[PDB]
Amino acid sequence: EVQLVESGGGLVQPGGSLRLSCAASGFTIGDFGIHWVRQAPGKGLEWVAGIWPFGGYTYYADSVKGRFTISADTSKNTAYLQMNSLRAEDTAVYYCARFVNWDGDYMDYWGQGTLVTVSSASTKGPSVFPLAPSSKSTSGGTAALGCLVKDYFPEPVTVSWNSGALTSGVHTFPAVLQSSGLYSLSSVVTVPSSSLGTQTYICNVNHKPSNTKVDKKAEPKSC
Amino acid sequence: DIQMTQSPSSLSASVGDRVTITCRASQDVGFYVAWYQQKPGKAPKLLISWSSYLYSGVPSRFSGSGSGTDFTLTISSLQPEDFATYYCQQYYNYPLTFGQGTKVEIKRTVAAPSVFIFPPSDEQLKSGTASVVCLLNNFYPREAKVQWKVDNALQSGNSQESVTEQDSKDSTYSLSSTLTLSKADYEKHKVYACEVTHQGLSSPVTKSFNRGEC
Amino acid sequence: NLLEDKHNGKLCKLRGVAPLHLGKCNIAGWILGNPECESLSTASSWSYIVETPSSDNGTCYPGDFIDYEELREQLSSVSSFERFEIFPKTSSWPNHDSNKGVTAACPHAGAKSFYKNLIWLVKKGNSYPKLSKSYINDKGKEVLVLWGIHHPSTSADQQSLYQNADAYVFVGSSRYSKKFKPEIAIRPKVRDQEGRMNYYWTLVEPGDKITFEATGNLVVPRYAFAMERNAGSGIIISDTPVHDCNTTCQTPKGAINTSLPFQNIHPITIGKCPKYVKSTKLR
Repeated sequence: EVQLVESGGGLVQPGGSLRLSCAASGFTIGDFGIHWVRQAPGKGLEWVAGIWPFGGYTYYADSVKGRFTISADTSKNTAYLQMNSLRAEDTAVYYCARFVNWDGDYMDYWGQGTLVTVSSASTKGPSVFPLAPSSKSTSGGTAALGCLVKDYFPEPVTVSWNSGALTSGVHTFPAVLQSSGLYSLSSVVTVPSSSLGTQTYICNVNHKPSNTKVDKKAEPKSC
Repeated sequence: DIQMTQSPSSLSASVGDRVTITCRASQDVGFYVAWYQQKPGKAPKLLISWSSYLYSGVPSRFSGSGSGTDFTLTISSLQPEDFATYYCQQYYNYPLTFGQGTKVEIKRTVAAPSVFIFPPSDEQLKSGTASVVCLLNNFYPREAKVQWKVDNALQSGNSQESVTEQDSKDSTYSLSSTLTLSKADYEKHKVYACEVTHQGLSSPVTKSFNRGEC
Repeated sequence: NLLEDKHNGKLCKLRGVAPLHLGKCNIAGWILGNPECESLSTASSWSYIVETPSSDNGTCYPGDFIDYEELREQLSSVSSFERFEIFPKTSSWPNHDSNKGVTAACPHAGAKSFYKNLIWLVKKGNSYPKLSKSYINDKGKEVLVLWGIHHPSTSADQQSLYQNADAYVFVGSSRYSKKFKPEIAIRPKVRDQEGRMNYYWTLVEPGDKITFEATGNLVVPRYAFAMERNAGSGIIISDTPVHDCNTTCQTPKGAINTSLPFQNIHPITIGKCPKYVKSTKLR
């Protein structure tokens, strides 16, 4: 199994510093080489960093010269992007990808991504309330119920319903920003009346940038 | 150095159809081009190596061509799973350049929303705040217009929508519109309606609710 | 005395620039670096090339040279041309084996050997992982690059050499693009070889990149050639010697000290040569 699991990203103060590792299950490291491609949301992919270990060489993109540096532990299968003097343009999804021709190759495998966020400051959790259903049953007042995960910072929240037990019908929405500059998204999951008060429903709302862990319950009406 | 102009920037086309995505390099590269499909969020995946050669996945309909300055990725019989975004990469020289992407949207048979409207409950009225959510579920096309009305007074410039990413299974969007008033404003009106002007509704369909437990 | 039916019986120069003489070797032998031609790798610039009609040391391992006559022509008229180590044996195949590969087919004195200018990559232990080396034409002239694809006879042969049956090779540049599939199949021995190996070659524009990618069967370049084309020449097939002399026409039979209009000697000719027909007398 080929693997590029990337770890250690998050929130940080501008003009700051975070190391970001790309480790490898399955295969070695030196004969290959790794590229860091990031993705500021909505633009499309941009290459920032590259390393050939066996060669010993590294090369960088115009836009991150002198700030970021690529290292790699032969002993640990891993490569590291040290990110100095971060900015709002560097707030992004960073991907390491596997590569062979140091003269210019393509990307066999990528990891999955790490999220790096860098502006102002905040290390805040989310409040979780219910979005109360209404009327009766399917086709004529259907049961569509949910959790509003309002006010937190930064992304992401792993809004998994009952350990992802019913991950069919779910719509954990794209977050949006209010006047305060705090991400808010709704969560919803559709179900008829045979799984109404007849069923139990928690949303395991998992904001990890300040590991708040709310298991709030959206049940039938309380009267 | 080099830049990879794409065309179109996004594309609508029904299942079975020939999608075509062209890419114009800024320097005469040669066959040093790759194509990437990336299903939003998750990490991108390689379609074509070396300009034409299908990568060893299960991509049978995807097929490269081109040379010199212009390269083309075709999709002969489109699917509910090809909704994603597509980039041409070069590796002729560094800095390694991609295009901006092409967002291929699937068309399908029109379906109406399961509309809902939702009050707050617990700690949300404990905050000097109130947020009412107006849910749509598995409609097509995207172009909707959820519109809030408090009593019969029409709203403006305070709610905010979120349209989910299209489904790879049937090609529908679920939407939610979150209306936010202060609790100094919440209880001062009794009725909150949310209407849904939609392409697949022969006339509008409003759901409302009057603040009522007691 | 104003016509010509005579030849000097020699092979003189042209623009005071002597022929490249290949001896018992043919062009392919000479470029691929056949061991039996080792005495003519240092050939520095020339007018026209001379094969002999019995120049049998060429492609000592069997199989096809692809576009041989195209490469023949390309090399005939050539000014200043120079061999260099394109993909050094030192640094270019780190994780493939760089010396295990020689053959009984290509021997220099009773010893298994192989072509100078190429190098036959075999697996290193248990795996032939993808190579993908590339060369940038940082020379300001047509770099001639040759390589081989090897075609073993058995499916077991493949594992033995290159491990992976899902084997390909790719060659790529701003002017060339081909994937090679190894066609593995039993054959009549040729030089005790059931296997075969095809030789291909391409020219690389100055500035241009050329890249080799392979999971197996690649016979990678080691030595390539920076060359400047000349024109108005070909290859002549003679047995008569070369000499230290000047001329402005050459033929397989001999040279022509000519100011005059036609000839009876040989139809294929080189440079400022009369047309072939029959021309002896003018009273």
